[PDB]
Amino acid sequence: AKTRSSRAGLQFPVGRVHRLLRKGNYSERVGAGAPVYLAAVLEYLTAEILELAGNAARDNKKTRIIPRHLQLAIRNDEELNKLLGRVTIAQGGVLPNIQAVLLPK
Amino acid sequence: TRSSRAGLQFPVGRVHRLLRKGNYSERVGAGAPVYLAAVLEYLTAEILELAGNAARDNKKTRIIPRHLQLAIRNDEELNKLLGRVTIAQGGVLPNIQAVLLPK
Amino acid sequence: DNIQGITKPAIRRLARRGGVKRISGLIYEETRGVLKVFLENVIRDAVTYTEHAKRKTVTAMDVVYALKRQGRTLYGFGG
Amino acid sequence: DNIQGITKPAIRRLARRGGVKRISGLIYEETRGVLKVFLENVIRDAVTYTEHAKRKTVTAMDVVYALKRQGRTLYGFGG
Amino acid sequence: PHRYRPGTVALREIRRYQKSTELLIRKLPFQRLVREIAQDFKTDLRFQSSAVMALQEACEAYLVGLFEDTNLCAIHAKRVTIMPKDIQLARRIRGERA
Amino acid sequence: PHRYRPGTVALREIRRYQKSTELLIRKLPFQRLVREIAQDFKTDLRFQSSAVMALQEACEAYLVGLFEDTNLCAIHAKRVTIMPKDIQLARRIRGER
Amino acid sequence: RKRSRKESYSIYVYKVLKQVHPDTGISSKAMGIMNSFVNDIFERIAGEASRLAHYNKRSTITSREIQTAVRLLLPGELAKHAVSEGTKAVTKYTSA
Amino acid sequence: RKRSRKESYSIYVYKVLKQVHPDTGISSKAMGIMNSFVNDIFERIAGEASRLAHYNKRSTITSREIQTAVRLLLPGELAKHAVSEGTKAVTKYTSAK
DNA sequence: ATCTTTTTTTTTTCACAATCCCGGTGCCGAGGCCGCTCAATTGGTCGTAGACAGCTCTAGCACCGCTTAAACGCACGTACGGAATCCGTACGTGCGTTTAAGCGGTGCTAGAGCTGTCTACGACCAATTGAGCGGCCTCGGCACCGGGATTGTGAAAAAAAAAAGAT
DNA sequence: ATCTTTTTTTTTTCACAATCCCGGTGCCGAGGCCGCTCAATTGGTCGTAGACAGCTCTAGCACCGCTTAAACGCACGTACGGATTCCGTACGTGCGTTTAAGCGGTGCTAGAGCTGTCTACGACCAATTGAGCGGCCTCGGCACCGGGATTGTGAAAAAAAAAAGAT
Ligand SMILES: [Mn+2]
Ligand SMILES: [Mn+2]
Ligand SMILES: [Mn+2]
Ligand SMILES: [Mn+2]
Ligand SMILES: [Mn+2]
Ligand SMILES: [Mn+2]
Ligand SMILES: [Mn+2]
Ligand SMILES: [Mn+2]
Ligand SMILES: [Mn+2]
Ligand SMILES: [Mn+2]
Ligand SMILES: [Mn+2]
Ligand SMILES: [Mn+2]
Ligand SMILES: [Mn+2]
Ligand SMILES: [Mn+2]
Ligand SMILES: [Mn+2]
Ligand SMILES: [Mn+2]
Ligand SMILES: [Mn+2]
Ligand SMILES: [Mn+2]
Ligand SMILES: [Mn+2]
Repeated sequence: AKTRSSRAGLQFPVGRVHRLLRKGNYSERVGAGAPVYLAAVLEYLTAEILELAGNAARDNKKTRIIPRHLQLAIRNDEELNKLLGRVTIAQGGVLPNIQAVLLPK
Repeated sequence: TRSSRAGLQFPVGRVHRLLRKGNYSERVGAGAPVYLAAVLEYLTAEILELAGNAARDNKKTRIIPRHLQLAIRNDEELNKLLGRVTIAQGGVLPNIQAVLLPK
Repeated sequence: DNIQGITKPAIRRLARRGGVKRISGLIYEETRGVLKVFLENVIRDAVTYTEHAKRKTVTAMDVVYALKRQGRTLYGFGG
Repeated sequence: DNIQGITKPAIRRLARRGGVKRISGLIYEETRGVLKVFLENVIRDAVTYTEHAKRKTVTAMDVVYALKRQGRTLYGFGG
Repeated sequence: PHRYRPGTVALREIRRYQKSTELLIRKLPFQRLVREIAQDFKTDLRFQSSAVMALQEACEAYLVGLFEDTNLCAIHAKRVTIMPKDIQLARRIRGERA
Repeated sequence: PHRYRPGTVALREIRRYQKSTELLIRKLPFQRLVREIAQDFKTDLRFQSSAVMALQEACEAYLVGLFEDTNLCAIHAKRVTIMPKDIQLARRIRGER
Repeated sequence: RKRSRKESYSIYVYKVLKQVHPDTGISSKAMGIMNSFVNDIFERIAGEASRLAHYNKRSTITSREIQTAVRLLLPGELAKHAVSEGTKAVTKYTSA
Repeated sequence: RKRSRKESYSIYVYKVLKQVHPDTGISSKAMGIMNSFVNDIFERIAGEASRLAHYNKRSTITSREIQTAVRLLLPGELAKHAVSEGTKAVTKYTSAK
């Protein structure tokens, strides 16, 4: 295991994350665990959303994830929706929601 | 001192420290602190100007949080700058909705 | 039981500062529920800042920092 | 007078996606007014970025950095 | 005897409380509520006196500020009396409720 | 020959547009507006085509979102019809004014 | 010529994707969003951790700050899982 | 007893107060708000400037970045004056080297 | 206490308008292969951030007992909210006519974006000095209060107008 | 249509609330001075960030002709919002009794916060190399379309059950 990603068991790039944390003026010095921890968090969140969007993509009879599927996946998960509360997803559209009083009687 | 060189009351040296200290950038220009101290001095003055007028209306020589609140919220541009800011001991502007008054 | 320490007349007074004339009798519980959510979201984060600093005393700055996160910046407590 | 190009039916469509069933005739001019204020606010900052970059072309990242300033972050155009 | 018509004293209180800046919730019941809620997150905690006051200034600001928006929702429905549904609308639109 | 009742096609249109994700404003009308406004902030500007779509995505998102809020105000008034005062209430509570 | 290098997260997002859905694809715009999503949360967590240090008079962002940040920044269960996923990766890396 | 040093902007807020209003003071609470105000905007400007540099791939924050920050951050008329007191203060400084 | 009429309810027949779901088909962007290159990896120096230990004393906290003002529980009745009804037109639906967005194709250069040179500027360190700190003190601004000045509120009574009834 | 009588709405005239405000009085924090010290300043060295000049070619702009969907404007009438009445009780007001906040008090110490030691950790560096990039190419996923399967309205009316008018 020459790479740090293999040493940490991650698909995300620990070294790049370590670079970004030094070239962003967050602090003087960056700890050796920080870019491992962070990469893992980012990898975790990434997977979770791709899980749900890929599910959305099967319900719509598709091989490919498109912005709509990400939007459906986020705006239906209660926690993902909160994390991305001030977040516009281009080409996402909106969840189907008609108010009760507007339906005929 | 660098303050008197620019013509300011606000500390130019202090602001230049706080700019490097605060991990805002690798390096900080010579002008930056002077410009920033000056902008800080101005907004302080603008608040104290209108707070001071508030204090005279309430028949007070000394400014208190309320006079700052009243000053800020009655001004249009300060209210927008401090739109998510809670001024402790400030209170609110007196304002009753018309529909609640007896006809 | 503590939550009932935020009494009907206190809640009335607040709504008077809000400029409210008449108050439905169900309000006072709904207010308590809302105040409870607010304090829970603020205090959690405040305590999180206290946890990290390795203390057993929640400071003014811990509260001020937590309010700034939530977008409710507070002037006059060391902010 | 390009603001009229935001046409009554276009505004209708936007309201439909927003779950609106019945639209007053005053809404359309009202909506135009609102849009214009949003675009002004966003464009003002984008341009402020563009000018600082010593450019004569507004990029998408000029807009994206402006939108994030308004608290209205946008995904799919960089950033 | 003497009796004001209902609404006249209510209005007097509005003028009185918007004029002043003092905290309207009794301080000690607030503090015990703060420490109760704090025990859920971490046990055996302490609190600076000012740290409690900072919370109280921020709760009451929030709540007054909330009631302002709540009232407008009642008024919007041709009513003079605030109701839970009004608070709910106000929070919904703020982005606190979903 | 045949005629639907008021509110049926509207309901049908709501269903139609909550499925789709396409922009509902016509692109050119929008782009002229964008340049016009930007011109009055600064002259001789050029726009990346993706910066114009950025704006448009952000505006439509914004307005859709606003209309949602505008509707809940109208229903709060025991009405089905949105009126300027529902937009003004929504934007007051949002802290836009 | 030969266009300048534009860095991304796409190759990793592709890897993570096939781990979860080994047959599922993803369009340009979807990947452009995923790229903005990661970059966003990067700047969020990194930013809170930067402040945490500044608040405590520290000159070092360690996994401890990253951890605290994630708790402040992520809601309930989502924070809870990332925290164990984070700590698990530091544990494994430090040993090896 | 023995000390405990904590820095504030209190002495300069007095100096500015005696300029605009010679014959009126200020309570400690009010001062502690002003103290919070100066610090609040400091971070707000500096932060906006910090991101300016980053976006434009520059290492140095100069007075130019502070100026752009101030235009993005302050509202219309409050900005114009802030730019002018700034630009003026820098000009007197560099000509008294 | 009965039969026939009119109106309300609540299904179902039935075109049929609009849409949903089906394979068929052709365009092109997802995604894989390659090989070149720059950012990540590797091992060595070196300095200081921060953990850990040890001491100082601040500020949080605990039990205590009066003195009120605030909370509470209750009686009473009015003004407010909501249900019920009624009328006019504003806004939805549909059609025929008009308008220009979208398309894709072509032609031109502004200016984005990248390179290389060179130096003015800012990081860095050592020495210096007075601006800003806490500690101490004191005294005038303002909170509190009592006893008139004055400013509205609500209630009968009086006045006017509007409906009501009678020659 | 006209005249007096009776019921409803409008307007002053009065008694008393609650609230200003005004001049006295004491109390503590605003603000001033004071002396030490630590952060700002001055003077000097070194290297590199970025202003500037020169070159490249991306893509932002203009323009024109054709197709056709979308915008426009007008007719028409249904159901929606608003105006009106109207009734019940959930509200606000104002008693009197109950309660725990507030205050000033002394006592005890957890733990905040500062200091001084030192070594594990991360910056900085050159040299080493393979992960990640653009460039290149293609073919399977899906946008688009026509056709027939399915839906959902709607009015109609046809039927069925209730209320009302009538012998
Ligand atoms: Mn198919
Ligand atoms: Mn290869
Ligand atoms: Mn140290
Ligand atoms: Mn009882
Ligand atoms: Mn009413
Ligand atoms: Mn084209
Ligand atoms: Mn050129
Ligand atoms: Mn150029
Ligand atoms: Mn220099
Ligand atoms: Mn001092
Ligand atoms: Mn008195
Ligand atoms: Mn007086
Ligand atoms: Mn001195
Ligand atoms: Mn360079
Ligand atoms: Mn109705
Ligand atoms: Mn006490
Ligand atoms: Mn090491
Ligand atoms: Mn590539
Ligand atoms: Mn077809």
